[PDB]
Amino acid sequence: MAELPPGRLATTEDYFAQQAKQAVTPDVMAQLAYMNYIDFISPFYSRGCSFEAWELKHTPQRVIKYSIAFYAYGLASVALIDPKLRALAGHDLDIAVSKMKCKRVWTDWEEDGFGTDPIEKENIMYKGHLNLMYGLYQLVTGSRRYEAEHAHLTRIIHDEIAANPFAGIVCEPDNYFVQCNSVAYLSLWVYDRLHGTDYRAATRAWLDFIQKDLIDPERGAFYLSYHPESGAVKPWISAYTTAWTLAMVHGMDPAFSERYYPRFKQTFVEVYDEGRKARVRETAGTDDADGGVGLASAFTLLLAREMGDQQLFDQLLNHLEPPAKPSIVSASLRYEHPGSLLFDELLFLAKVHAGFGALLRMPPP
Amino acid sequence: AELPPGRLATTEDYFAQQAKQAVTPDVMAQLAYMNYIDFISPFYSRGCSFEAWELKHTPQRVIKYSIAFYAYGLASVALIDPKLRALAGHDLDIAVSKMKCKRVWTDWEEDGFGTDPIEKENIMYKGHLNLMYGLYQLVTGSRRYEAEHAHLTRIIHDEIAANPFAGIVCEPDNYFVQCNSVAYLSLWVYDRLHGTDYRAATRAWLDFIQKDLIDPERGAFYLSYHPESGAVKPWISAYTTAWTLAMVHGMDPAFSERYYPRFKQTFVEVYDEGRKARVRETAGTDDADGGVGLASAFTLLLAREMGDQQLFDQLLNHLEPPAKPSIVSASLRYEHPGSLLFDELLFLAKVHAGFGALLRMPPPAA
Amino acid sequence: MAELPPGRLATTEDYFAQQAKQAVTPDVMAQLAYMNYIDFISPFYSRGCSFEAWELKHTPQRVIKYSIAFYAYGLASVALIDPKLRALAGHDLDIAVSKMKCKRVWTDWEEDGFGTDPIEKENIMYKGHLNLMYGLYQLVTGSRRYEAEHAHLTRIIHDEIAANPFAGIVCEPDNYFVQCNSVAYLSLWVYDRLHGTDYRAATRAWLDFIQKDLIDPERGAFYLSYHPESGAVKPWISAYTTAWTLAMVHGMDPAFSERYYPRFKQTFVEVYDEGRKARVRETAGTDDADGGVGLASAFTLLLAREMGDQQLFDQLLNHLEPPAKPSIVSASLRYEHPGSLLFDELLFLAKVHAGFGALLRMPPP
Amino acid sequence: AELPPGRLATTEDYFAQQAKQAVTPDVMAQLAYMNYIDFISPFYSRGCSFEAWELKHTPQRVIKYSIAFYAYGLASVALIDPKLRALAGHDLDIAVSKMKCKRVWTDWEEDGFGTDPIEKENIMYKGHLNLMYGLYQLVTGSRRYEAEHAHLTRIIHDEIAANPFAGIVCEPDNYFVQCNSVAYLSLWVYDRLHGTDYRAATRAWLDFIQKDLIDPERGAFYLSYHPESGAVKPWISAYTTAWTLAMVHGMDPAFSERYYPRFKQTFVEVYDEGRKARVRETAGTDDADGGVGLASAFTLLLAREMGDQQLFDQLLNHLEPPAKPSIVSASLRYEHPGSLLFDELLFLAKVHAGFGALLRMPPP
Amino acid sequence: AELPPGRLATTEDYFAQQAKQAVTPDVMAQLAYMNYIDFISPFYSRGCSFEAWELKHTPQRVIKYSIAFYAYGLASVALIDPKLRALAGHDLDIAVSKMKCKRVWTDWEEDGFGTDPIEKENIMYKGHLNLMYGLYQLVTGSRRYEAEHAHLTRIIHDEIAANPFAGIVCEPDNYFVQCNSVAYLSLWVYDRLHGTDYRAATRAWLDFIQKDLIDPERGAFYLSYHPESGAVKPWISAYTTAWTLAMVHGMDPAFSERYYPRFKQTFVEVYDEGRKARVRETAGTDDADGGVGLASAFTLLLAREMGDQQLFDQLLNHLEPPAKPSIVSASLRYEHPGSLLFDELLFLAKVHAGFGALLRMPPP
Repeated sequence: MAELPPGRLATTEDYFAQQAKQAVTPDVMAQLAYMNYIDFISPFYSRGCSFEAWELKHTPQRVIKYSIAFYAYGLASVALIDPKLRALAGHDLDIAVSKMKCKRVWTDWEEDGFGTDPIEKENIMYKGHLNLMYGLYQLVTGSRRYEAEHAHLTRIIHDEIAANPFAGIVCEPDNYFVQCNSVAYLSLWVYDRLHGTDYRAATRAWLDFIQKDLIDPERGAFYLSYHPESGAVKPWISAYTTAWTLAMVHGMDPAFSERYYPRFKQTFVEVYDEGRKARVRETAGTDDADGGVGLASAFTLLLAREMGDQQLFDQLLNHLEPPAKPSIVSASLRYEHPGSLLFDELLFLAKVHAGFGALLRMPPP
Repeated sequence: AELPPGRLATTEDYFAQQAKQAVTPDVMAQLAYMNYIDFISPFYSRGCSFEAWELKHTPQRVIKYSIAFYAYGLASVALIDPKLRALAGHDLDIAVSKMKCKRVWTDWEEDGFGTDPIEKENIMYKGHLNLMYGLYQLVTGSRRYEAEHAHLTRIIHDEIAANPFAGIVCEPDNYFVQCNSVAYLSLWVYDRLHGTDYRAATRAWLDFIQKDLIDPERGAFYLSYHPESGAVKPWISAYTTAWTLAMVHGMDPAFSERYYPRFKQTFVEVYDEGRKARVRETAGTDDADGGVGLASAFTLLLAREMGDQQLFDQLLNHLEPPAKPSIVSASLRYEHPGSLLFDELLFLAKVHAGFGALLRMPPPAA
Repeated sequence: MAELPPGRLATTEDYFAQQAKQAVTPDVMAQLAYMNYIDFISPFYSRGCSFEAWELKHTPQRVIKYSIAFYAYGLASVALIDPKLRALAGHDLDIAVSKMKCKRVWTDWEEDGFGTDPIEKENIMYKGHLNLMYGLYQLVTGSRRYEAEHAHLTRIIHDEIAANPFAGIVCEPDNYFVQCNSVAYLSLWVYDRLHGTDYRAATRAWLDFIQKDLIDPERGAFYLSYHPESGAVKPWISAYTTAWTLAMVHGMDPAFSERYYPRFKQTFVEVYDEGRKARVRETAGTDDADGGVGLASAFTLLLAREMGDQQLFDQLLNHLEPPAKPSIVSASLRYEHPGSLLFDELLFLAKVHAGFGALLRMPPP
Repeated sequence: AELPPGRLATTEDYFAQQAKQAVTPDVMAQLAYMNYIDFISPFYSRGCSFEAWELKHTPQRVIKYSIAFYAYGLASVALIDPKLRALAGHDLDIAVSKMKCKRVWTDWEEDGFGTDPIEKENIMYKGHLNLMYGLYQLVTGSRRYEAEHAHLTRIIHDEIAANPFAGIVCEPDNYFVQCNSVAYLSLWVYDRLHGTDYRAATRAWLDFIQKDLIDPERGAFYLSYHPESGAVKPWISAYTTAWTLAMVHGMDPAFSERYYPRFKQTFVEVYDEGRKARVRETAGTDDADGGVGLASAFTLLLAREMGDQQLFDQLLNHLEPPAKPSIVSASLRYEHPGSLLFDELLFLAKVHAGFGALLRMPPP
Repeated sequence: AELPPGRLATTEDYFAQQAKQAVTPDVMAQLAYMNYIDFISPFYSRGCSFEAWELKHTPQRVIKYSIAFYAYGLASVALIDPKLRALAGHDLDIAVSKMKCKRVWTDWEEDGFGTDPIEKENIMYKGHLNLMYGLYQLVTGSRRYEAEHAHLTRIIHDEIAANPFAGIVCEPDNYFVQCNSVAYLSLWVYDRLHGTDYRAATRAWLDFIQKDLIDPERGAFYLSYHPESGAVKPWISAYTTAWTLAMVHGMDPAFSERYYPRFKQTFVEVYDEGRKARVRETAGTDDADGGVGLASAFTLLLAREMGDQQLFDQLLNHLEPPAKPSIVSASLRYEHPGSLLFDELLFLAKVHAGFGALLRMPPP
């Protein structure tokens, strides 16, 4: 739409036209100012192991790795939208990779008793994001700064997939999550684009595996998790799990996500306020929106963008953004009432997202 | 059945779960609380993370009992719905892993009783762990913990055999009948899995606890026994008795059937025109749920174990409505839990198939 | 007594008749339930170095040793009142002795810089109580569990008395308190009753010494303290000091305490409310009750019991107990407004106290 | 000549201090705050005691800037009143001592950048320290710190000469023109004391910062430069520009005179019938004093440096009255400081004799 | 003599204590506060326990001054009532023991000045300790601390003799006349006990402090002197002057008699129809008791030392009533202490026999 809805900073048409116009909207620029502007307390102020920005937002330790990654994913799309901001996006992605390696980000791995080395085995929730971030950094910048580490981590991931009886890698020992795997497989596509390798060949077996006990094909929704030791699949379907997984799979096998997307919307998406708004139920057998981790609507905003669904994108942003009370003060964006974890991260990402397939094809600098 | 005010499901519905091979929607919503949300759900991972217990303000000393009572409920879920048996098995694997984390047993070292929580005494911890090793193996058929199970069972057997009294202490010189009842039940479960006769020690135990440790006329156990002095604390305890009679009912049904009616006459107050009941913790008071505040919750478990639907209904009418349950996004929460171990013990009482039925759990499907 | 005064749990007559009836009053039983009943948080739950019960009452670290001792003194009288509770009293005294040895109880000695070993020398405020507790444990139980430690500590006390130029032992270096010595000398009488020794022979020289510069004979009151290095006697008389000292001396030399008791009462005791109540001034030259450490009235309740003064006992308990708002919930005693440190301890002790002389003569089990 | 509402002294009185060879009574009361009360005054002792900064709630990262800006004010006090020169010398000795305390530079180690705060990078710290070594020696004539001054000056010179860009980074890969301006000014002060030519590197620096780091039309520097990417953050910064133009004016007056009018057009909002002014931090906003909230305070310093009495008066009318100054027992306090570094930067702006005049400070 | 409103005892009653050989009931109640309650009274034990100071919220840096001022009062109690001399002796033994506890001197190490608080400098601590060693021995006749007294006296003598200025610094490069006055008085007390001539250094000190460190017309000392710069802080200080004149009166009575009237004209404000007085801390203010807030309390001590009953009465009428004294169970408490060291300095002023009379204390 071309009318600016109440409480919105920019029209859905304006977000979707950023790449064609080769310019980010003023509110996306103001988000980049929040990310970059103020000495010491802006999240992308320095490469150092300083986390003041996350302390001030009250980001739980366990969520910092996801905040960095989702910022990195948005920055990669900024590089594609405006050539003039590509160097800034490159710089922020360098900081994102540096910070991602700080102990504060991965310390949960050691503290839970799972090991002293966060990449050695398992922990795909951390090293999948890191591996995708190594790739996106190199696609944006053309820099080999992290290539040695990228080559190493890609091979650890490939070897661990090849050694497992199920297709993919666990997070915690004996905890398999389709959304964390989707990140790891996408990281192999990005490595292959940079290097001419075939690590992505493992994707087919993965897409076959997740379509057995891990999906409800009729509802177009993934079960919460799989636990190889017992073979248990948790018997609840998850909207945020499905929205995130379908978004990233759309970059590797578009037809897979196109098949399930309509069913996903029928299963979880509630349209309300005379068609102006939408909100997403987290699981089946409830009328409640945004239960569980409270991210169903925010990840569905990303999925709508990935699938080019302007009507659902507009409805979700009308639900999410106005109540959060955005303001631009000194050309910098802030939300008075962020409604969820990872709020400014996922709204930023959804506003700029060029598609995972378009990031794979990023032309060089 | 009529659904009483503030109740989620009828007593008829709870008692029919096993026959219908399905848990009630509120039991399913409790399993969602236990399993659903990343990082903060109690059964999210095997790791030594206790966020779920931090959020409920569980005292450190109570974490081991929370895990155990959840494990006991999960074992009945496995028996009720074969479709949830693999999930119950997975949760019990996590329960055993978490039970071994230092945060659970650290009180043993901090009180100055020793660095090894299994070596001797501390039956309050290792009794639960040993019963959980057994129930995990009954539900799953997995030998993951069998080496540790074989070891712990023999430490327990040896310590019983070496003591001049029948059983094992908690703290040095503190003997509790309820903590022993867990340890003896663990021997029955090991025997069912292995064809051994560790349970043969049970007769001598039942004889011992019926001397100075029970008031047979009131059907009630004294608080504790202290071998050094031979002192028995002169107060009878309802929560002690309800828990002990529930677990003994699985080993010697006649023992618990003998005392159950006297127990109810001694402690149970029926009120609100017969619709409700609440349990006095000791003699010589009108006050309900004194002491640790668990008399009513453990009596709800005993009522379920004894198949007493009328008392079960009365106790749940007392316990659940004021705690203000709600189901949000298919997950159960209580706004005002009335006691420690509240969601744990209401979960357990709602699903409990009987300790004898858990002993006889048929093996899993392939 | 016969009439139950307002806010009282039991008549004075009922407290004084406990031994004759061979039963504690229901409120004494409810105090024993507070002491024994609830898992982990009751003070006599376990032998371990756990002090939850004292944390919950906000007992200052320095006072924990006195709380344990005064509970132990009450438990010894319970053993004498009801043979059926003697085993329970024995068990609680075993716990009292175990806890008394925990570093949390004596840590003040090291932290003040006075030494790493709390029994080696001085510190009679700690080791006097411990030595009396060793003895009372053995009188109640017949157990030799602590006899090796009892034999050792008794000899350290005897040797330190014999080596000092003044009769007795200091607390802090150069701080002499008659009340702390009275505990040490009583411990020697208890050791002698158990062992047939004559350590108590040192008592006569002590009673001679304290009647010189340490007492005001006209007022029947002890000065606060004596300081051997300077020879200074603090020029203030102390009611709590005197009440405690006269109570324990009455068990060793009844005539000494009988001589001073009437003058003590004239000096410090204020009868009020038409003869129904009494409250005790802590020092001379004031109208104010219960100044200083605020224990004058509570220790005088103990002295009244020791001296068999039912009228003063009744008046003091009418002053102390009603405002503290006792209630019995689930057969366990609690005070909403304890008026002082060591409140439930000293009210328990005064209610059961059979006399220090009667504890010395406790028949075996 | 007329004292504006809520002001302690006229703009005329501040500008006349050096001619009259006396600080205004409120500047004297600021020096009393800095020196008077046992233990809690910021210049009480050389020791690594930071009570004064704890009481003002100074963030750890800002203590180094508070010390430096106090030191810069003390150097002008020395030039204004010969009778206070010995006191200014003493305070500058304490400023240098405290600047070396771990509490001041600990951020360098804790961020993971290294154990030695002088060795390389970190120009935000060692540029201020090097300028403070110089100003101490100019005021006092003392060689107390000369060995350290000679060493630090050579580290700075060598690091400039080794870099492919003109200057030195703060954090690794973070280049700030304002932090460099301090380092280069420190080389001019070392040269004045020693007859050396370290300042020769300034020309190449002024050429470099006029390429990608400035918008010449708006007279405004970009936030920062990042050598690894070559990225320049695409936002202009008023506090960055005001501080940089103030210090550059002492090295190349023409540079700052060229950009100053464009700077004012870009950022300065005159209000209240011409009586007041407040400074926007960046482009595309109406909001004053965004970001670190120091645009107006640094512009007060720039106005003083450029001899702009009208803008100085307007900014002080905006900054000082709402902060509610009072003098109690001849000591200045602000009830409502409007920013970090508030009493520091108002002190400095009130006394500032010009960076060029500090370079030419005659001996005692 | 009429008892003024809110007062515990008349000025006549305080001044008559020595003649009557009895402390007033309120001084006895202060001694009860100091000695009575187990564990929490300041003079309960020799141990390194500071509960009494925790309960009064005494800042760590002030504990050494609280102990010393209590000790100075206790020495006068010994002189007033022979019956309390042994109690005063006992309290002074505790004062010396506590003064040596790390909690009292830890600021020296934590500021980075050294691990040994007596070795050099730090006259603010070791001056008080040395005077306390002497007063303990005068009151008691005990040699308990003489070995340490002989040692510390020689460290002080040697450090004076090695310095180019007359006296010893506190913090490195911080010279305070009030802290020196304590050190020099300690040498007079050592000489009285031992027949030595350490006090011979006093004349050169009195000559030195009368140059740049005093305004002789106003009878007021400057805040501090800083040997490295030679700077004298340009503010005069009433509490600095009152304390220094009080202790100097014991060594050179004429010195303090010359400046006392000028001191009063400079700083003392008489108010409430002549019934009250309050002391301005510095020049160029109407505000009373600025800075550390002790001008009026130290002037109460100076009035007592100089035998000025009219000023003593006026100051105590200002200080004591608003602090709301009460005596509960024969022990003194103040609901609203108006300053640091409140009960300490009011106790000392009420008993103070004069520093000269303490020097001449006859043996037991």
